[PDB]
Amino acid sequence: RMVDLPVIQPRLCTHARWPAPVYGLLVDPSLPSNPQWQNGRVHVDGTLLGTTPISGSWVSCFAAEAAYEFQSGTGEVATFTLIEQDGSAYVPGDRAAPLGYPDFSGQLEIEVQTETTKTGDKLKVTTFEMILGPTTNADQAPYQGRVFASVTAAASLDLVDGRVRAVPRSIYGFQDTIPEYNDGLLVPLAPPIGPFLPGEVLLRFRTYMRQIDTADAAAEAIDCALPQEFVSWFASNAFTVQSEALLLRYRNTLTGQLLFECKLYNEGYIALSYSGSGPLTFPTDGIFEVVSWVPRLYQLASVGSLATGRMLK
Amino acid sequence: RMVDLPVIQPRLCTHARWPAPVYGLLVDPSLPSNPQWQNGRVHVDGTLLGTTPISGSWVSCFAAEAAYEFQSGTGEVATFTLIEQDGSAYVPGDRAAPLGYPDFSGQLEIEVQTETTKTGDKLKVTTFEMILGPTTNADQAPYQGRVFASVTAAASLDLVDGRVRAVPRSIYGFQDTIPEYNDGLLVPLAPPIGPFLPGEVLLRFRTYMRQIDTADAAAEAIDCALPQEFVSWFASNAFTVQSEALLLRYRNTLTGQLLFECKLYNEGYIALSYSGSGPLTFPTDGIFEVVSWVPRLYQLASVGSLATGRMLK
Repeated sequence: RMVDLPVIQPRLCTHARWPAPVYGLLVDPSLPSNPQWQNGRVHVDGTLLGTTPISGSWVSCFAAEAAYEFQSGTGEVATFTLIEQDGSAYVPGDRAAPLGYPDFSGQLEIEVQTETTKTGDKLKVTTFEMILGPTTNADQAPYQGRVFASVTAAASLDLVDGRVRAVPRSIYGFQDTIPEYNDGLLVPLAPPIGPFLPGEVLLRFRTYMRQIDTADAAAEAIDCALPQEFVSWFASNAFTVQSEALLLRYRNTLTGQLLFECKLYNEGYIALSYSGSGPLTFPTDGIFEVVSWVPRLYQLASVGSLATGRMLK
Repeated sequence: RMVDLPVIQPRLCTHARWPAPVYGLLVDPSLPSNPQWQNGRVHVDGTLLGTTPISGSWVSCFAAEAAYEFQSGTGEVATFTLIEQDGSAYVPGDRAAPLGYPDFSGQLEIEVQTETTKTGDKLKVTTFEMILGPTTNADQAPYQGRVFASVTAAASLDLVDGRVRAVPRSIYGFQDTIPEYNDGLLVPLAPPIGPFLPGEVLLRFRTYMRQIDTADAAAEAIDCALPQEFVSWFASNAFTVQSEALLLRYRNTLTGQLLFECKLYNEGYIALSYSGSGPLTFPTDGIFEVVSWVPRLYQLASVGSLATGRMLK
């Protein structure tokens, strides 16, 4: 009955927007304050939102029926008629795209393999580049169930159409804004994350995406509101909620050190009160403990940076 | 207080021994009856065993300090001084290897990348082949914190040593038997899964590994006792256990169809009573519901194959 959280340290968790471990925990007041993330969204009562999948293996991946053609001057273009990643049919509904579909922009490198159905399936694999944002003359509609990718080739390849799974390999020109899911038209979206009280900022669970530069790769940060184990926890528990938010403490249980207090709003995002202007990061080896229900206007103890140096100027 | 299970369908779950979705649910009496799996092992009270990680992203992956040398006639050989995947130090302890380390044999293709610490890390990536089983003149000790892999090259590469993460790409000559973790010596192991009553067989959650043939890839089956969300569920809940096993029903909640009853033993493995001799598979869209505590000798309702054809002969 009283909501509790799993006693799982952030560095031991699965990321909810890019399929990798959580590596970081931080607030940053210079990032967008009210992100519109479609994955990693659940309410404390267990209501899933946007495209949020249960399984972390589904994050930022897709499945499709793939039909391949050569297109003079581009190389091979695949048309992907999306299905849900469990193989069931995708029908445009009350969310923006198939479960776990990428909810950010840029150019995604995907690895596309024949679906695995039973032992001895012959498997093919092709890397493609797919543009996620609104581009630009057409034509990308994940909400309607259809997307396109290509790989550069001087000539054509052997490629026989079929059911495939696509996993993300790297990102190029990443922008953390939602893609054009519906080709101009309104589409069903989880709402921006918020509101926060004055001085309150979003707690971020962070991991890194391999970001390429043709060559040049480098890590690029991506954040999410809850790691995937907390997503799955709240979806499975379907707790009864009693007031606007939960007061939580983040604590190192080996030392007993209380690191900070934070507010988990019922709508599935955590706030801290911090007035600094730069990124502040926290150790990833504590756990969150539920303290009590609190009103929306409950005022948290502030945190600040542990570096105290200042210049007279 | 009374143990419950998350109402999550098998086809929506994360696999606990190979990092991919669960695709299949089945029993098979012709497979080894008492597998020694080191990952996907937890007791209903929440006791984790073997190398079982919390996060599904950790499954069958590793992290290391990598020191690279060319070795005339082989190509580049990396020596990997294992760390835990959260970056903390690996110390030989009361389990067979770092958390999530592969617990099967054959030749594993791994993709090895510079660790991602912050935005702008320069990233390198190399594919290697690593032999998992006891080979053969030396020398592989994941328990002691040291393993080796290589990639074939005519000449040498640019490779500067550092902290890396390795993910599994494909498997060659897969054998579902544990590797030599300690170079001949006894090593800490979760025990074989069992015992079962006469006529009782292990319920398997299945997914597929890309299995290569130099070329020729094909799907190869790998099974685990519980999917990873059930692992994480029991580790987080730490329920109080009351008797030897739990009676469960597997049910389609959309239709109400009861598909079968099964026994979840307290030691974290599920049994069904089936006397057939071939693989029997089940639909993956039901859920498990706890029914009551039962003794070890509780006799389950049998299942059988839905194909009834037989020849006089």
